[PDB]
Amino acid sequence: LLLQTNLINYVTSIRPNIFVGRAEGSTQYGKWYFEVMVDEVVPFLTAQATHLRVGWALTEGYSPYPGGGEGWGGNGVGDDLYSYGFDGLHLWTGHVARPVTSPGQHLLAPEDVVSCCLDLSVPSISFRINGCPVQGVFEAFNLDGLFFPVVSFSAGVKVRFLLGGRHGEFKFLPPPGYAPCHEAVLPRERLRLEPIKEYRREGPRGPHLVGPSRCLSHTDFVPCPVDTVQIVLPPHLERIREKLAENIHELWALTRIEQGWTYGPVRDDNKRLHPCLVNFHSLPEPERNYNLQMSGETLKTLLALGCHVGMADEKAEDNLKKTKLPKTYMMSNGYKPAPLDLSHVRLTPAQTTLVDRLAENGHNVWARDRVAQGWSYSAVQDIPARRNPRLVPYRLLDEATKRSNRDSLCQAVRTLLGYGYNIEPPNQSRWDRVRIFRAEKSYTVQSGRWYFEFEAVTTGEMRVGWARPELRPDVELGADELAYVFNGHRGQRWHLGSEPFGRPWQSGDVVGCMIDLTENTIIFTLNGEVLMSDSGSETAFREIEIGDGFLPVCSLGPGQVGHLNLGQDVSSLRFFAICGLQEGFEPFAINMQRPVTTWFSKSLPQFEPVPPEHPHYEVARMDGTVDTPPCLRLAHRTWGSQNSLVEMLFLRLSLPVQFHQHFRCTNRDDPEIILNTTTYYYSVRVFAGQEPSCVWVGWVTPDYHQHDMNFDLSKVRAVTVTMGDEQGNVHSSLKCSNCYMVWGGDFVSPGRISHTDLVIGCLVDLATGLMTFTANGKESNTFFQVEPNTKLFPAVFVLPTHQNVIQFELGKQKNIMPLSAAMFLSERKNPAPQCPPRLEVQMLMPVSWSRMPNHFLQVETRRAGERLGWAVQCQDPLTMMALHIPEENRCMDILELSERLDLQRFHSHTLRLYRAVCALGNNRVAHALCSHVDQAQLLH
Amino acid sequence: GVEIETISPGDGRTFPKKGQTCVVHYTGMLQNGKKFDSSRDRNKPFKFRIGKQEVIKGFEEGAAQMSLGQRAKLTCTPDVAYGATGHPGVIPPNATLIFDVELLNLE
Amino acid sequence: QVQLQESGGGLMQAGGSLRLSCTASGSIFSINSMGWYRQAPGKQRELVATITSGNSINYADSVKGRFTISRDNAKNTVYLQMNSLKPEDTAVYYCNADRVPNGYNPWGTPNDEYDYWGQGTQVTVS
Repeated sequence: LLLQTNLINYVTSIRPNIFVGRAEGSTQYGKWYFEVMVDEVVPFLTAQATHLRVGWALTEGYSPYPGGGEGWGGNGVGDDLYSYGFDGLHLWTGHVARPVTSPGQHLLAPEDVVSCCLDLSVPSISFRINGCPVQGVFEAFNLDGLFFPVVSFSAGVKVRFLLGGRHGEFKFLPPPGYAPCHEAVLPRERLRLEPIKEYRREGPRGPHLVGPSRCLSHTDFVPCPVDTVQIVLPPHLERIREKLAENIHELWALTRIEQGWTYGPVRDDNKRLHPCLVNFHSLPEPERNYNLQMSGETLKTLLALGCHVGMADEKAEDNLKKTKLPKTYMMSNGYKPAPLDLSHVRLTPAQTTLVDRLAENGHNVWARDRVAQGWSYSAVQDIPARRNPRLVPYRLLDEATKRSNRDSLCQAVRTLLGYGYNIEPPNQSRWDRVRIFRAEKSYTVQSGRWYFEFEAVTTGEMRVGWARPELRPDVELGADELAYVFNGHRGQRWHLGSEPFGRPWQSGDVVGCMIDLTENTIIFTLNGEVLMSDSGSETAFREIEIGDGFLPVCSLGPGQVGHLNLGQDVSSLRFFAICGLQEGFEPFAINMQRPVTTWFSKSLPQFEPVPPEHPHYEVARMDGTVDTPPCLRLAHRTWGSQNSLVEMLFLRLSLPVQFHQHFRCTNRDDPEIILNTTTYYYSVRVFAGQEPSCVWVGWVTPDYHQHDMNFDLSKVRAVTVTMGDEQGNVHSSLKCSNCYMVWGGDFVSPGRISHTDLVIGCLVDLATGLMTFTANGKESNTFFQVEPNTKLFPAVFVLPTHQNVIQFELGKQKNIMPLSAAMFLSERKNPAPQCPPRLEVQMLMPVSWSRMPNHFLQVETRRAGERLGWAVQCQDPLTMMALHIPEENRCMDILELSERLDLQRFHSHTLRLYRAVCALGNNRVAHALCSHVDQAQLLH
Repeated sequence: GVEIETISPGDGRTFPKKGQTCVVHYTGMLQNGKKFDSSRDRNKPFKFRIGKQEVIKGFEEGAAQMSLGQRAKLTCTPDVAYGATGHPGVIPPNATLIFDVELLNLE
Repeated sequence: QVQLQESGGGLMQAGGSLRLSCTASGSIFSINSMGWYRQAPGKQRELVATITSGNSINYADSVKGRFTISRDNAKNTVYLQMNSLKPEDTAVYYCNADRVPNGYNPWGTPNDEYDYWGQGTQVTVS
């Protein structure tokens, strides 16, 4: 009931840029293995145990941030259901540490080598240290997404990555069948150490704000070709395809003649002998037939795509000089004809795109049949190992293979042009594309002439301008009345709509934004030249009401970087003297001693209370009667209207129920059972007209941030940590997850719109540790068992398809105590159900604001050489004070209270009470207060 | 009883007998991971004798069980701890304590 | 998927006769020039004489001795007979079929990579 404070460390994370995974028809390998060694560790630096964990991570969900986050902060590997780690004593997953009976049983130390192996066929991650295997293994985890090696660490630790054989050498031999991680590097990119995700970067001029980064998916490695052999083109196959085959034979033999290749009646590659050595290909030859399959397949693919085949002036092709001779041909060969159709008709851009897609399809089909054979991808070719470095999709292929597969198709397309072909060419992810940066709301200005600058390092989609303090993180910049912004990617001024203005920018050009609150004007200057409107007005916007104030704001698209210069140093301000200096405009934050703190829209979904003014949803608190318990009903305001939105809804209750520390076993209702029971009841009623197949009823853990709009019961996170003895037989097997629900369609399958409402009850036991489900008084086959010291929130996921959807009923059954006793200590023995004001329904929200730290960890990474591999080191301490919310089991920065005006007031009154209780010489309580607020916190 | 689990290797073969002073750097928390002692924030090692019973019996037995330079996690039950008495405003009247202790500089 | 099952190349003394039967089972398209590769243990891989549809054989430097290679395209079978065993002829022998005919590809890299490498056998000379 009171916010906690403590000092924590900053923990960062580094990956090796190797993404692996599996799917149906993928070209990747299902077994991997890598090595990390430790050089320097300084324990207990800055009065806190040094963080150091090595393991794997998932691209989809593992997105740590420099702030506090879940738990008490300092999240690393294993503090989420998307990563699994190993610190020396325990295996980390889901922020739970389970000790492992390793041979060494000691924390990570200098001169320690850790080998990690991953199996995707049967999902399993195993670790070993200095050749000694650990007893515990992770199993049965979700295979969605791609896996990459990862290390999390605080300051004062130096490590080296033995990635395969090219970069470092393995201290111990890999287990059989486990490929080194150096083999999974894509042909387009080289090996490079990098952080997982970031919203800023160090640059020459200063910090560069970066936006979202595009990431590959596990389904991007599969080939998806088009069945072109089904389509047949007899009118071309009769004559046109043999004309194409004739010229292909011409070019083929031209290649041999240009090469050292000699003429010989029998094929002798040793003496370079030409098996045919005839100018006109002998048609009965099965090789000539296979060239007929050449032409046939090419025409079939052309017709299968959007191309329209046809003949236009083939007599013109016959009329031009087709028999172009170089007089260098071998005396066995005849006059090799060169049509030279390029001079008559060059390849159009559309034509070269057609060549590109034809080559892409031709490579995709081959990749598909190689996958059918059972080949895989490797950085080094190994024919006996069924590894090919060229079976990646055509998009992932390098340009050398592209041109090698493109040259012959370019010649064929030139022949087609010469013959005269008439071929003619034919919710959650939204937040992951745009990141918004803005200044703190304490810097709002309501008067004067202010100026700041922005630099577009990468030509792309960014929007720079001024915004209101109320500006929401979900909405795009300028889509509402809360932002006057300029988009230089297309040259559009944006405020409650988009209108053309100015011109698009380039890379490296600086745009200066100037606001004049005396004249109510906004001016955008590109490289010192004022951008011009179509009408002929220098002001982008005018007649602007001051209102509550304005703040600088900028938004960046995917893979974009930008340099924002508020103007703390005038010497670093460009074009300010050109425009703004003599016009009475001052740089933003000119006399400020410290740099301006900025806020960014973090994309981590979290549960927030349902606002009372929400236009689409309304929650009613219905009281209890003689035969009905208290209940919270959900309704749709805008149902059955043109301007209505229907989507998946994730709702929970604001208060949790916590299990016992130790599981010590354990009509007219009998009082001994009433005051000796431990089970609790909680029901959900789905109204008539709402499909039972679109509701999920159960419980959730405090760590649930999955906002997938196509939620299925098979998309929930789940892992099993298995601890075995030395002999290998497992003695422990613990399941971990974050969502224990059932599906309403299961009860309705056994049996359109039904009149009867569906009541589903969830029985919980806080002593045994199990929860069961019942439907309409009928026992179900679904049971769940959980570990002690676990707190769960009741929750429902619903797809609204009716005016009235769901009702949270909070009552009691026979010999069963209601949820009020479980939630509240003061009512622990009250059989009468009740709903105090604290109990409330909360909805999942995708985006929220967050505060960027003032200082960041300085991590230095390089490569020592092939003997030592890549090296990572960090040695600068960095701490922060965290504020912890007890019930939600999550913390936040103490400096974030500058905008949270309610928690700040509550904490100030808490401090006042702290002084009051120990006031007037109560030393016995002053001593006790030290365990809550300590000397280090006070000095900090 | 008191349960001892090693964390890092120690010097070994140096166990303080009755009558010496010992300085330790310790961090103590509830069963539910609620930190309430940390000698590092005070930036001074805790000094204690053995045999004077100034510290709780569980802490004394745990400290005497380990060796020099060793880091050990000690789980102390309420029986060998304050237990029912606890501490007003600090410790609940029923809790099991977990203390990480790094014994060093034996004298 | 076309699989080449090859059986033969038994271990006998020098001068013996070895019959190797290779059968390609799979798709009906692109079955030409199905031939033989050899690889000595710890040595480079070489190409043995490869027969093509129409009874055309492409020879190399390792065809020395008494070889005879015949094929039938009705069942995609090859009956390779060796009568000259040499101590340097001990190797793993693989039977490989592909769309490429007479060791030529008018496409380039794609069809070159377009090979159907089946299982192989062991040839040992005392």
